[PDB]
Amino acid sequence: GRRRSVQWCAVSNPEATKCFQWQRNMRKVRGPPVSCIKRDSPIQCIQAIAENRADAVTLDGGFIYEAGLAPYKLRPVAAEVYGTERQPRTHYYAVAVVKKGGSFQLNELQGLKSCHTGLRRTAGWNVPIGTLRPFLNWTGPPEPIEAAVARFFSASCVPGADKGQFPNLCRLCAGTGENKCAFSSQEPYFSYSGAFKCLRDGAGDVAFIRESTVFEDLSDEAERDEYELLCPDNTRKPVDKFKDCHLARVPSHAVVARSVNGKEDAIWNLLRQAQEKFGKDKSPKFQLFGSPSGQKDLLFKDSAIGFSRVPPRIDSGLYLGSGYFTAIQNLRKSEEEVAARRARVVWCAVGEQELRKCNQWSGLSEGSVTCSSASTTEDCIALVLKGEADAMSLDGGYVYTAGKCGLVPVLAENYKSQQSSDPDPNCVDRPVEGYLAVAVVRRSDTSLTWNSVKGKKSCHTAVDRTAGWNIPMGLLFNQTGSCKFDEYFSQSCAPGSDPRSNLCALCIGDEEGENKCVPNSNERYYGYTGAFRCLAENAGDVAFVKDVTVLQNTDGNNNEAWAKDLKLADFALLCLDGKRKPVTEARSCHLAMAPNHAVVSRMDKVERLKQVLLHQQAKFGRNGSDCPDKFCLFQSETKNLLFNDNTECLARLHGKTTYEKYLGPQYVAGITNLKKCSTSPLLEACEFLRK
Ligand SMILES: *[C@@H]1O[C@H](CO[C@H]2O[C@@H](C)[C@@H](O)[C@@H](O)[C@@H]2O)[C@@H](O)[C@H](O[C@@H]2O[C@H](CO)[C@@H](O)[C@H](O)[C@H]2NC(C)=O)[C@H]1NC(C)=O
Ligand SMILES: *[C@@H]1O[C@H](CO[C@H]2O[C@@H](C)[C@@H](O)[C@@H](O)[C@@H]2O)[C@@H](O)[C@H](O)[C@H]1NC(C)=O
Ligand SMILES: [Cu+2]
Ligand SMILES: [Cu+2]
Repeated sequence: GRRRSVQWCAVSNPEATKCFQWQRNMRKVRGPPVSCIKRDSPIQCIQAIAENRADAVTLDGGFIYEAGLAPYKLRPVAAEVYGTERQPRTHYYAVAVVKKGGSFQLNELQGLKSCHTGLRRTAGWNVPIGTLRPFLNWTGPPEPIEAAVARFFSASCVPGADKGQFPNLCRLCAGTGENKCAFSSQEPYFSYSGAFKCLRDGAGDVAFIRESTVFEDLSDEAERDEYELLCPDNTRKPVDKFKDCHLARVPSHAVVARSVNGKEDAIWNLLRQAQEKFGKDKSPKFQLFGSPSGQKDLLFKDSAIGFSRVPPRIDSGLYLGSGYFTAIQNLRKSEEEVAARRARVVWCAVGEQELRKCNQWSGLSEGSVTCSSASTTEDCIALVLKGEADAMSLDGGYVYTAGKCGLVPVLAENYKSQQSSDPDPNCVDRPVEGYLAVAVVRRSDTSLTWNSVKGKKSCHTAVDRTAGWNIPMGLLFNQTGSCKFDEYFSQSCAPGSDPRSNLCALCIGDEEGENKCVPNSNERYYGYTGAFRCLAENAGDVAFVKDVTVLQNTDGNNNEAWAKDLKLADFALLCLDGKRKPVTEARSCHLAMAPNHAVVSRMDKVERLKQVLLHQQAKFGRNGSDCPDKFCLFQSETKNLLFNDNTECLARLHGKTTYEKYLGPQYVAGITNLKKCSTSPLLEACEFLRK
């Protein structure tokens, strides 16, 4: 396993030949070993990698999609970089290239002849087709969209299209015989290069390529002046005006490997080196990013400048981006099924118990709300990226991270006013006031104070929640200035921590002693109530929760047996000034103000999410038209499932529609600062995917 020699998969004769020369300058620099396997096509390459007969292959976005699917489940490990040394970029522009003289806009291509890089390819098929869907009058399954494309343009070249079913798609392929319109070099008109040629040769009226092809293939620059682009706003502009004129901005090709025992480091090292020795202009012996006058893009893209390593949290789905990923699956959808999905809100539920309540809510939503699930919040943030889930209510800590992931706050949870209104009929426009983070202890614990909580046992909501962690740990951090957060207290129950750390030391898992230290309600000590249960059961010595938590859980405010007999007066708060106060004085005895939990989504889901959540609260809200004979959206009672049980309503954001503006300057400064002690894999994945 983990390495030795990495078997690359060639898809061509001249790829094997380059793969073989590579094999050789490598051990001849006494570098890491690359051995080569052969096949006729990208999927044979995908099958091989999956049946362990090869380890890697650089695929186009289109095949990364394909490759991620079962029973493959292959992962991008390295992305190619484009542009130049410092203007390096892991993405390109799908453009629509035409010759000057004609005037016909991208809305005027019906009956035109077209040249495609190849079926299933990003700029060549996926985008241009996904872009003109409107005009195609397509019926939807089971009629392949190919049939609709074949009926749109007069004749086309699309390497890989079915000759037989789809005659016209191959029509202008220039290959000879069984080679006519094939997904290989045997076809003069394949890939970015063949497709531009098709255009050049008069064969096609439009070429659906990458933005660099005309610069890579037309030397004299007055030669280049014979083309222009078709902009999406039904315009025409210079081939160099591509940042202002492109169909899409897609992810660069990536090297994919198995995601089980994939030899990811074996692969990274070999790439890391080769790129050193033989990368852009260095060591003539060989050239990793160049192709013998005959061929083009052998094994990798002509003129790539290196590789960029794909952080492990990333999969096909996250690799592709929701926009794109979703776009490939919509090509196998009716414009009905596609509009159904759009109007529908997919909720992400953390753990089983929230799913139950989700199902339940779903059942009563008149199909507006459907449910999704994951075991952690982070996993739930990822399905929203994948466009596979659409929203969840989150604690401010996570709003930061989703935020970095590009999601935006949509509505915030509203709680019992500064004692402003009554069952405030105006709780949709009442600006939020955030909640109070506080440290609680047993009254009994006289001697315990702010100043001497350190090195004792702590109870936390979970790692990365405002009250529960950011605040307590950020304040202490600001003193000692240490990153060894597992040395602040002797033992804790901080769910979502290393089950092996001291920080999980006091977690109890589920009713069966399993699920211990998990960051969901199946851990008995998880969340607000859990953190408090931790204290009241003398597991921990302080509990980091909010004030309302003690109220809500004592004096038959909570009927769980754990909580029954607990009386408010038995607990106290710890002030930053070394004093101690009673739970009623939290307004003057709290660590800080936490921002209200907020519901986050993709920008594309916003207005509709708003509409649905608003409609739906009207019916199962606090004083809810169906609440509570039918369903109380805001109750799980003592569990804060999907929403905090104390939500008066979901209110409007008063213009703070950025994680930054919502969370505020100081708050974000602070998380960042804590984030450097260490970043989550998700934050790592989102940085990578952000540049
Ligand atoms: C796409 O549809 C438009 C209009 O949509 C409908 O056209 C109706 C007339 C019915 O047949 C519907 O069932 C149909 O889908 C079509 O206009 C368009 O192709 C037509 O363009 C043709 C070329 O000029 C022309 O022969 C027709 O006059 C024209 N529509 C009009 C005004 O009827 C379809 N484009 C396709 C299928 O690619
Ligand atoms: C947060 O840090 C601020 C900087 O002063 C602290 O810096 C340490 C290095 C140490 O010498 C301490 O004297 C200071 O507390 C500080 O002025 C703020 O009071 C700090 N506390 C909070 C939680 O705000
Ligand atoms: Cu490509
Ligand atoms: Cu919170």
